[PDB]
Formats: sequence, C-alpha cells, structure tokens
Amino acid sequence: LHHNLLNKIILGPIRFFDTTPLGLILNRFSADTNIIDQHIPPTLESLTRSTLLCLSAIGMISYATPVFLIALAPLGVAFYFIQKYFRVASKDLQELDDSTQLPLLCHFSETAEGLTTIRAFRHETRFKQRMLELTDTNNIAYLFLSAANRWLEVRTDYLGACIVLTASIASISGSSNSGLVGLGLLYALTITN
Amino acid sequence: GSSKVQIHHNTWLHFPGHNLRWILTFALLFVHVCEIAEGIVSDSQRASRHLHLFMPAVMGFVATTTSIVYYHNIETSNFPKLLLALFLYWVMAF
Amino acid sequence: DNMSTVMRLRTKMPWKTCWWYLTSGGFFLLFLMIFSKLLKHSVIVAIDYWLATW
Amino acid sequence: FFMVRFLQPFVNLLSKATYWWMNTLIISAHRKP
Amino acid sequence: RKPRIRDRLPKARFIAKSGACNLAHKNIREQGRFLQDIFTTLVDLKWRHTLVIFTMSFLCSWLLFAIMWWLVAFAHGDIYAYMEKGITEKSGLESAVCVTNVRSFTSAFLFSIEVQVTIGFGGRMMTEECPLAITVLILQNIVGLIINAVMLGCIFMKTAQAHRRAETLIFSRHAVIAVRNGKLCFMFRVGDLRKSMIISASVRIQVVKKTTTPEGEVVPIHQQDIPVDNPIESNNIFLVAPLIICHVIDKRSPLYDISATDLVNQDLEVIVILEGVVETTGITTQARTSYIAEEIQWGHRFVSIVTEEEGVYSVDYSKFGNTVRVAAPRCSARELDEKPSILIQT
Amino acid sequence: RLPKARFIAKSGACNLAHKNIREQGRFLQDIFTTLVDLKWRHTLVIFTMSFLCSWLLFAIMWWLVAFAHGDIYAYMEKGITEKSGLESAVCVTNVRSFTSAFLFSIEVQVTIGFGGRMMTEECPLAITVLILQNIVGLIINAVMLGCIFMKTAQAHRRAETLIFSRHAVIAVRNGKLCFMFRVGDLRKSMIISASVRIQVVKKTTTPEGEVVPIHQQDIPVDNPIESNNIFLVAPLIICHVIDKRSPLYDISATDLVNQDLEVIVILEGVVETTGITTQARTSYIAEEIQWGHRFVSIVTEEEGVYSVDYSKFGNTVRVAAPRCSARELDEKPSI
Amino acid sequence: RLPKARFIAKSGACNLAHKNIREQGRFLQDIFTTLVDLKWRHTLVIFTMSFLCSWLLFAIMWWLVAFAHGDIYAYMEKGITEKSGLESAVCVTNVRSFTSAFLFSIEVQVTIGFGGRMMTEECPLAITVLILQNIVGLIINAVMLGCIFMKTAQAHRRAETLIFSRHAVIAVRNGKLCFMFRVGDLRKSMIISASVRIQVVKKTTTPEGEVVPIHQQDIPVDNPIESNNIFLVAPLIICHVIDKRSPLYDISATDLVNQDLEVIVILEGVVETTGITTQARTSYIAEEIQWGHRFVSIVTEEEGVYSVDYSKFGNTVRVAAPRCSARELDEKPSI
Ligand SMILES: Nc1ncnc2c1ncn2[C@@H]1O[C@H](COP(=O)(O)OP(=O)(O)OP(=O)(O)O)[C@@H](O)[C@H]1O
Ligand SMILES: Nc1ncnc2c1ncn2[C@@H]1O[C@H](COP(=O)(O)OP(=O)(O)OP(=O)(O)O)[C@@H](O)[C@H]1O
Ligand SMILES: Nc1ncnc2c1ncn2[C@@H]1O[C@H](COP(=O)(O)OP(=O)(O)OP(=O)(O)O)[C@@H](O)[C@H]1O
Ligand SMILES: [K+]
Repeated sequence: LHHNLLNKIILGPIRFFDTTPLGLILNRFSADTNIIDQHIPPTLESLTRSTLLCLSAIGMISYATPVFLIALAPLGVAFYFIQKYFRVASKDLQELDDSTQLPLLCHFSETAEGLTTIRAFRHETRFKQRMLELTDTNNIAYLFLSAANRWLEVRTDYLGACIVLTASIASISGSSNSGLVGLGLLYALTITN
Repeated sequence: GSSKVQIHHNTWLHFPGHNLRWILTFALLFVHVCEIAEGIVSDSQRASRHLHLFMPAVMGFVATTTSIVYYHNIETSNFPKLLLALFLYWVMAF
Repeated sequence: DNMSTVMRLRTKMPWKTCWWYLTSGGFFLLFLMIFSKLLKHSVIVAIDYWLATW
Repeated sequence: FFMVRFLQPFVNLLSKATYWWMNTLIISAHRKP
Repeated sequence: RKPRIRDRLPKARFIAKSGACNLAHKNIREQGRFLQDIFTTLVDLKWRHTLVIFTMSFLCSWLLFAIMWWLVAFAHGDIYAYMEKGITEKSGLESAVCVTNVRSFTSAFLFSIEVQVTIGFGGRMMTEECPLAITVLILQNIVGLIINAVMLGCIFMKTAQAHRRAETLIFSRHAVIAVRNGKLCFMFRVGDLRKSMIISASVRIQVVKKTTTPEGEVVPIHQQDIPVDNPIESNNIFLVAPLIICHVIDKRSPLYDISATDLVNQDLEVIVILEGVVETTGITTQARTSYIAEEIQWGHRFVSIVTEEEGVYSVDYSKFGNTVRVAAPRCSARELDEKPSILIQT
Repeated sequence: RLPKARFIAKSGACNLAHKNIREQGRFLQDIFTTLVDLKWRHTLVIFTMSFLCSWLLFAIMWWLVAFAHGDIYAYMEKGITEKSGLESAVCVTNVRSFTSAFLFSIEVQVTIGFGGRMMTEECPLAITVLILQNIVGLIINAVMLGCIFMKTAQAHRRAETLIFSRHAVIAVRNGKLCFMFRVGDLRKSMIISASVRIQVVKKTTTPEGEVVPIHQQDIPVDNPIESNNIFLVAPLIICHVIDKRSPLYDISATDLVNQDLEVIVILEGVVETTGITTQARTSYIAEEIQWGHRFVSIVTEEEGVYSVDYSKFGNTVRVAAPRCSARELDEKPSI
Repeated sequence: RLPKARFIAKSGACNLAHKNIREQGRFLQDIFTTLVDLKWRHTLVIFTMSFLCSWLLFAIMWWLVAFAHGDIYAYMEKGITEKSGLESAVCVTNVRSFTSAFLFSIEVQVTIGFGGRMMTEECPLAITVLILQNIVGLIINAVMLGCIFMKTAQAHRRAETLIFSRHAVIAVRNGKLCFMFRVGDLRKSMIISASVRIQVVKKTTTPEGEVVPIHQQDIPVDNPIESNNIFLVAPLIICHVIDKRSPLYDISATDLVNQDLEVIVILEGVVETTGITTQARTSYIAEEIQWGHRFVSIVTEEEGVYSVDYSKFGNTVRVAAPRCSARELDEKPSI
C-alpha cells in the first residue's frame, strides 16, 4: 500500500485537487492507511483461522459418522442464509453508529466552546431540554447495534445445539469404537462455539 | 396474511390469562419428557424394541410444542376464533 | 446516491477488492500461506485422529 | 357478543430473550436500511 | 444541506415515488379477522408456497385417514387374526377381516392412498361386515372430493391470473417548468413500455397543500384539481409514443403565486393519477406518482425523442429525464401575469 | 308520529314498497343461481347431501337388480365349501345384501373400484344401470366442482365496507354558506375512477298544477373544474357551495326543525383489488343536520410521514355562523 | 419513392418502433403466460407431450425400481407359479417387463389402477416414488385443466370487426365545409357507450423555439350537444367541422396533394354479450382524401321494412365545391 498509494497521486494538476476537497484526500491518506496497517491483516487472519477450523471440525464429525453426511444438508444451508442476513444487517447498523456519534460530541464541544457566551444568555436551562434528547438519540442506536450482534449469537447458539443432538444420535448410532465416538463428540462440542 | 395498526408496540400480549397458560404448558412439556424418559429407560430392558412406552410420549412432546406455537401465533395476530379450535384439541386428550 | 446500484451492491462486494489486496501483499499465497495454514489445520486434525487411534 | 395476584418478570426473561425486537428488521433490512 | 440532513424526517411526501400511500391509520374499529380471511390468503400466494401447501395438504389428509384406518383394523380384532401363523392364514377368512388384507399401519396407509386418489388396486377391498368402516369410507370420499375441488380451484385461479404480470407506466423522474407559446407552462413526461394499448385513458393532476380559509377553518391536507390543458378540454390521451402532458396555469390554478426563490421552501406538492383499462386483459388499472418540491428542476425544457429511421420512426427511452436548460424568465408567475405597464414583463 | 320514510335508510338499502307488480314466476335457472350464490355453511351441506343421496338411491336400485335375477337367492343357500354358487349366472359377482350393494355403488360412482365386486355381461339391465350411474356421477361431480371453484374464485371480494360521517354540517366557507359531509375509507385498495353525486329529494309542485311526490334534483358538488371524480386515500369533506340557483336557498336554522326534506349522497367506483364495480349511499334527514358545526381537522403532521385518526371522525366543534336566510344573506351584507 | 413514415397504418395496427428500452427481463413465470394463450393446435399437443413425457419418465423410474428389489428375477428363473410360490416380496405384483413397468406407470399418474400390479409395503423407496408420482400427476393434471378451461372460456371473444370506409371526403354542409368517414358494424350486438375521437398528427414548431416532432391535437366532432357518444345500427357519417379554431383550417386545394397531415380516428366501446372493452383505430393520409364528392345514400325503405345496403359502402359522387381554403371561404362575404 505504501509504495503504490504515493506513486499514484504525485504526478497531477492543481485544478482537480483544488476542486475536489482536501479533507477526503487527507482521510484517504491517514484513516485507510491506519486500517490496512492495523485492521485488515488481523481481521483476515482471524477470519481465515475461524472459517477453516469450523470447516475442519464439520469435516471431522462427518467422516467419523456416515449419517452426518445426509444430516448436515439442511442446517448449514440455513446458517448460510442467516450469515448473509447478518452480513448486511449489522453492516447497516455499523453505518448508523458511524454517524450517530458525530453530532452529540460536537454539541458538548459547543456548549463548552460557548464558555461565556451562553453563560448568561438566559437560554441556559432550555439547553438541557434539547441535550437530553441527543444523549438518548445516541444510546438508542447503541443498544440497537449491540442487539444485532446478540441476535446473531442467539441464532447461532440454537443452531449449535441442533448439531449436538444430531451428533449424539449419530454417536449411539455409530458405535464403531470409543476413539471414533470420542473424537466426533468432542469436535462437535468444539464447533459449537 | 390476508387499515392496520402497529405490530407489537401496544399489543405485545393481550389475551385472557396470558401469563398462566405458558406457565402451565411448560410443566406439561416437562412431564411428557419424563414419560418418554421413563420409557426411554424402559425400552432397553424390554425384549424387542417395544415402542408403546416411548413414542406415545414422543408424539405428545411434539404435539405440545406445536400447540404452544399455535397459541403464540394466535396471540400476536388477533384471531380469537382460532383458540376455540385449540380448546377442542386440549379437550380430546383429557 | 446510486441507490439502485447500492441495492444491487448490498453485499458480496469483497472478492475483487480483496483479491487486489491479497495478491499485492502475497505472491505464491497458495503454497506459502495457504499451504501452511492448510497443513497446520490438517496436522491438528491428524493429532485428534491419532489420539482416537491410540 | 359484538366485540388475583400473579406478577413477575421472570417469564418475559425466560421465553422472550435476544431474538424478537430486531427480528423483523434483521431478516428483511433490504432497501429500507 | 445539514438542515435537511436533520430534517430527513420532516418532509411533505404524501405518496412515495413508488406509488404507495405513505400514511398511518389508527384508532379504528377493527372488528376482527373472521375465518374466511385465511382462505383469501390461500388464493394470493406464490407458486412455491402454493405448491407446498398443496402437497402438504394432500399428504396430511392421506396420513390422517390412514391412522384412522389403522385404529379401525385394530379394534375389529383384525391384526391379530392375521398374525396367527398356524397356517399361511389359518382362520382369517371367517373372522370377517374388516378390510381385506390390512396387516399393519404401512398397509393401511397404502389402502388410504388407494381409496382417496381413486386408484383402487383391488388387493384390499372393504368387506360386508363392519359398518364403522363403511362410515369412515363415506367420510373419506366426501372430504376427499371437497379437498380436491378446493385445491383445484386454488391452482386454477393462480393460472387464470397469469395475464397480470406488472404495471409498467413510466414518468419523468423530474418535472419541468418553462415558458411555451407565450405563457408559463408546467410539464411532465409520460411513457409506456407494454406493447398493448391503454384504452379510455385519462389523467388527473392535483395540488396537495395545507390551506387556510377566510371564515377560519383550515383543511390540513387540501386537494385541488387542475386542468390538463388538452386542445378541446378533455382528459383523454392517446399513448403510442411517450409524450409531454402539460397543465399550463393561468389564474384559477394555484400557480399565480410562484416565486423562484420560494421553491426550496415551497409547500405545494403535485400528484398525478392516471388510469385506464387494458385492452387485452379487461382490468382497470391506475398509476400514481408524486412530484415533490425538491424534484422540480425549474426553468428547464424537455428534449425531443422522435427520429426518422428508414421508413419507420425510431424512439429512445434513455433520454427521458434529460433536459436542455433553455433560458426562461424568473418569478414571472405574477409579474408576467399581472401585466405591468409594458405588458411584457419578460 | 312515524316520520315519512327516508327514501334511503341510513345504512343504504332503499326501503320502498312495490305493490301491484305482475309476477314474473320463477325458473329452474333461478334455482341454480340460488345454488351458486350460497354461503359456505350451506354449500358444504347441500354438496354432501347430494352425494350421499346419490349413493344411497343408486344402491337401492342395485339391490333391486341383484334381487330380480335372484343373486341373493343363489348366494344364501350355500352348501359346505362351494360347488353350486359361484358358476351360475350371477349378475354382479359378490353382491349378496344391501350393505354389499351400497359398497358396490360407492366403488362405482366415486371411481374407487376395488375389484372384489366385478360385473359380468349377462344382464342387460345391469349394463344400463351401470351406464346411468356413471353418467349421473359425472354430471353431479362436474356441477359440484363448478360450484366449489366459483366460491374459491369470487371470494376475493368482501362486504361493502365504506363509511360516511354520521352527521352533516351547514357551515361558512369563503364568506358564504356551504354544505359539508365526510367520506372516508377503511378498505385497502383505493377506489379507481370514483364519482360522487348529491340529490335533494322533496315533494314539489309544478305551476301548471301538477305534483311529483318524490322529485330528484341533482345538485352540483363544488370543485375548481366541476368534475364529479374525486381522489380518496384519507377522509375527505365533499363540499357543496350554495347559491340562488341551488335548491337549498330558502332554509335557515330557525326553519330547519320541522321541514320536509332530505339529502341522498351516492358515490360509485370500481374497486381494483376485486376488479368489480360498486356504489355506496347515505341519506341525511332534516333533524340530522347540525347547523353551524364546522368540521374538526383530522390530519396532523408527524415527523417523517403524515398521520390520520378515526376515533374523532365526527367531532363537531361549533363556531358562530349567521342564523339567517340565504336570500337575506345577500340582501344585507352590511355587517 | 418511399412513403413518409405513417404514424398509424391504414389497417389499424400502430406501426411505431421504440428501442433502447431497458430490457426489463424474461420473468421465470413468463412461459406459463405464453403457455395459456396458444393456438388450439398446440394445446392439443403440449397436453399429449406433457402427459406422455411424465408417464415415460416415471416408467423408467419404475422398470428399474422393480429390478432392484428382486422382482424381475423370481418370475424369470422358474415358472411364475407352476414350479414355485411367490417370493412375496415383489414390489408390485406381476411386474415383468420394462414394458410391464411402462404399463404400470399408466395406472399411477392416470388414476385407472388395474389391480394385477399391487404395491407391497416392503421397499420404502417404492413408497417414496409413489407419493412423488401421485403429487406430480395431480399438479400436472390441474395445470392442464386450468389451461383447457381458459382456452374454452375465451371462445366467445373473437376479433374486432369495425369497418371504416377506405378514404374520406370533404364537402359542404350548411354553407360550411366538413370531413367525413363512414364507420359501420358487422355482428348482431350493438356497442355500448361507443365513443369517437379525432386526432390530427403534425409537426409543430413553436413561436418560442420548441418544435414538437410528432404532435397530436384533438379536435371536436359534430353533434348537437357537443358530446362524443354515438349509437350505430346502420353506418353513420361522423363529421368534424373545420373552423378558425380547428388545425386543418389552413389546408388548401393544391397543398393537400403534397401535405403533412395525419387524421387518426379512434372508436371505443364494449360489446354487450361478451361484456369486454375494445377499441379500433384507422386513418387518413394526404393521398387518401379527395375533395368535393359526398358519400351516397344507404337506407332504403323497402315495402316491408328498412334495408341497409353495403354494395356501395365507400362509393363516391362529385358535387359542387369551392377550391379555396377554410380561412379563404370565410375570409369575406364577397370572397
Ligand atoms: N429506457 C428506459 N428504461 C427504463 N426506465 C426508464 C427509461 N427511461 C426513463 N425511465 C424511467 O424514468 C424515470 C426518470 O427518468 P429520467 O428522465 O430521470 O432519466 P434518468 O435520469 O436516466 O433516470 P434515472 O436517474 O432514474 O436513471 C426513471 O425512474 C426511470 O425508471
Ligand atoms: N374511528 C372510527 N372508526 C370506525 N368508524 C368510524 C370512526 N369514526 C367515524 N366512523 C364512522 O363514521 C360514522 C359517524 O361516526 P361518528 O363520528 O358520528 O361516531 P358516532 O356515530 O357518534 O359513534 P358511533 O360511530 O359509535 O355510532 C359512523 O357510522 C362510523 O361508522
Ligand atoms: N362488404 C364489406 N364488408 C366489410 N368491409 C368492407 C366491405 N366493403 C368494403 N369494406 C371495407 O372497405 C375497406 C377497403 O375496401 P377495399 O379497398 O377492399 O374495396 P374498395 O371498394 O376498393 O374500397 P372501399 O370498399 O372502402 O370503397 C376495407 O377496410 C373493408 O373493411
Ligand atoms: K376469466
């Protein structure tokens, strides 16, 4: 990113740069470089490890028990759909959070910034009347964002419970050897989380 | 599915004895689980997978969950005629 | 702003971008990275299988 | 026609948890974000 | 537009650009949802759901009456009479097996299928002993014919409504205001995509605004019509190619007051409702659009979309809302109308 | 005492007698039309009764047929095992009693046809009865399928649910007397190409000495282009300017009380959901018109989207309005 | 030598051509809509093709199905019954051939059911395919039945047959010009609330630069109450006078020989028995109208009753006429 980003914008006209705003360019230089240095690599690494481990555990539990191959069609497909659902829902919620905090802090920037101009402008007490809405106007969105993550976990939790029942039936059904059933049940309990 | 008001803001759960029905039905489901359970234990002891004990019970657990789901749906969507059908069903088991 | 496209682009944007992201960062990811990750995971799975076998 | 003490919150807590308030929005937040 | 950003909710949008009636009714006397309502929902389902409900209904009926038959072949002391393997079936003839050769619930289910869908494999017939079985057979056939008829009616009615695909009537996403033929004119573009014509077409343009009255009353959402300015005063319109439906305003219509600066703060909203019956279907359709103040790009003029090809005219649909900003007078709605001494305020 | 009957009952349903009308008789086409237009609670009964009666009647005929050829007579006197009975000219194998013949019917008509009951070609009477039974079965089946489908098809519509305001208001508007009532909606699909009409019905004479006991005098609904059509998605107030050319000119609040008069309001349109024409009506009588009670606004301004209400539909706040005539209204406009 | 492109071809059938229409798409359900409205030739083949396909497909699902459960072998190796008793595990009794399997297939999806091929309850997959075959058979049967009923429902409406005369005329009635076509009718039932509209299509520049390319004015027709309704039993002559207000007011004796005019006429209305809306369109280009000859009488009072004659539907005779324009004839009395 470092060699390429600088390389792209050095050789250009002042007209466009003075026509489009500077702030967006400064943001593109700072926030995105911070994200890619700090945020994208760990996110990708964590996602790959989690995805691969979930796939590996599902694969293990299906090899160790033949019925799982048929049994595993519906539930994961539903999980696929639910995944996409969250894959958008909370995205929108994050956008909401991304803006919900912009004005309220600036308000506390303002009332303080008017250190003496609003001190005795006779509108001081009415200022709380409006302030007490913004705080709520932000914490309401906060709880909604939290709730979206919670809903995913609850749905995931019930999905995980279903898998366990299946594996348990399969284990009593399998009964190949103690090693096989032990590995299968333990890996199902692992994949639960 | 079939001029319309809010889905759940005001009409969360207004029906007769709403707190009580769920309170009991849960107990019925637990009792059914024990009955299965009892059979589930009993079946190993008996000679050739006799299923009188276990299934009568399995069907009952499934039916009880289904009954509860119909009351909840009948509750969110006001349709008091429905609940009449469920009452006759509760009276054919007694 | 481009609401019709945004609806069409509601999700499933990442693959082309991420591919630009990864390829630049990683050449021969399939064996150097990808291969190492797959080997480690399969090794852990084989550890479990060996524990079952023992 | 044309148209007692038992009060507590355990029952709401026991069978109405973490899946209802945003249920409609979470399934179908399409073009109405 | 940060004020508008915080004013995203404060907005005079009576009908959404899609066409729905964005409103809110409350405090109404909802008598209930009587039974027949559910049946109507059965008619208006989609194919996947209709097929599912169809198959599920048939299978539920079959299984249920199979369970009943199983009980029946139990109580008559029939299953035991068969289970006696002293011979192939030693005393199974005289005992009057209530239903011939019904051995277990699977077999009874095969019999249920065989008796409801009129297959009748003959290997297992009702006999002349048990009246209860005859009662259940009569009940089976009556319920079978009613369910068959109702499901057939459902499938047919989803077939006979295959003419309806979707309403496709297209407006210029924006309005336009200009000067034509010497006076101020209001415009809009209307086009159609369906090959079929629209017979007995008509349009109506209405202004929705909050009004005041000299007597003192205020009507919150006031509607008033406006002429549609055709040559001989008639709300008819022929629609082969798309056109420009211009409701020019003189005095009676509420456009005398319009000032160019005021449009941002303007409270009037234009609504267009047109309707007609489709020639090859027989259904009366009605399409509605909303022209909010933010979408009225004043001063423009519309573009031309008709070209001579080789022997047959060609028409574009890409250039619908594209306009060339022909110069026009400003705020002349009263100035030009209430003619000054020049009588040519433009 | 009994007031002269309104040419229109409040809910509609014009209640007028009809005497000395020559009878048009009846036709069986009418019985069929009565059948199609039933309601479920009787369709699912007449249908079942037709089927059960059909089966029983044909079973009786079958029993007679198996009686004449002596099918029953041969079967009953049976020896040990079976030598005499099977080989002789039975007409319908294995029918030997009523219940058996009943089962044979229920196996023939409804098309089950198991096979224990086979029919041979030795008794022409049996062939004619079979043909007749099958034809009757097909005709009954076809007509009942038609009826059930017709209900499943035309049950996309429901009872006419249109609500007019309870009362009417004589008010002031634009510095003139005016007439107002409210017309709303509870249905879903907006009426298409709706129209409204207002008719004053009162006994009138004619200067050449002739009376007409219930006249009808259409009267103009106010509109900026005089168009009877009207858009409706929220409750409206269908107004009525009053002028010396309009038939209400000669009434003040003092003379309203003991006055013979009426107003009938009929509005019509085609519902698009059911694709079917419909018209609804109301009628206001002399005592039902609260003078001066100008109507109370309903539509408010909620933040994102407007909103309406229905509990306060007929709230009539009252304001000062002249208690005088309309001719005198323009006679003395001084103050 | 090509004709300048005409907006509506002489035989109705508006010949416009708009492209770059955003391809809406090809809805998955569209085949069904196309399927409903086919020539009877096809809906008597797609029926046979669908049935025969489904039968053969389930038969193959079936001959093989008999083989897998051991059915083919028991019968073949020894005698069916002489040497040995049944294996008793036959999935469907006596199902010998991939011919026999096909024959069996006919019973399940056609509801006939002979009996010599029973369904035992051992092989569960057999029960699964029985459920599936029966469901598919019912769905196909219902869809085909609905298609056949739709194409028997639309056997009443056939085609618009409203005949305009070949070309127009232009003559004088009451010292003023006119313009006439000759509408008419063919079948028994009259039209209801039939309406007529005359539109002139022209290229109109504007004194403010704008030039509407193909612009369509509406012009009034003649009637003593200025109402566009009409009621036809014998062909009428719907004039539409030309005056200072009219646009044809600038036509000329020589200029009509090379002119840009397009007088479309549209006629709307329903048909009583079918109760279906309809409309008909046609035209008159510059080449087609020849001045000065009025049409010829039709209705003749025979001895018994009126007679309408078609032998001279479009016959013409010349008559006195001045060659000036509309504004010329009314320009001055002496003019
Ligand atoms: N060829 C076409 N195909 C489909 N829709 C069209 C076409 N031309 C115009 N429209 C419709 O007309 C409306 C407004 O079109 P407008 O005159 O604004 O052209 P536009 O600016 O290209 O429209 P948009 O911005 O919606 O693409 C749009 O909603 C669009 O759906
Ligand atoms: N909120 C509402 N819900 C349903 N119908 C209403 C409502 N408001 C008015 N109406 C209809 O308008 C008519 C006149 O109603 P009005 O406001 O006079 O109430 P009312 O007649 O005094 O009391 P009620 O409506 O109980 O008879 C009534 O017939 C009613 O059907
Ligand atoms: N007997 C008729 N039945 C139906 N249509 C007729 C009849 N006679 C003439 N027409 C109509 O006249 C139109 C043109 O007729 P055609 O040119 O074939 O004969 P023509 O005598 O040359 O013309 P026209 O009959 O108009 O004078 C056609 O649209 C046709 O419908
Ligand atoms: K139809």
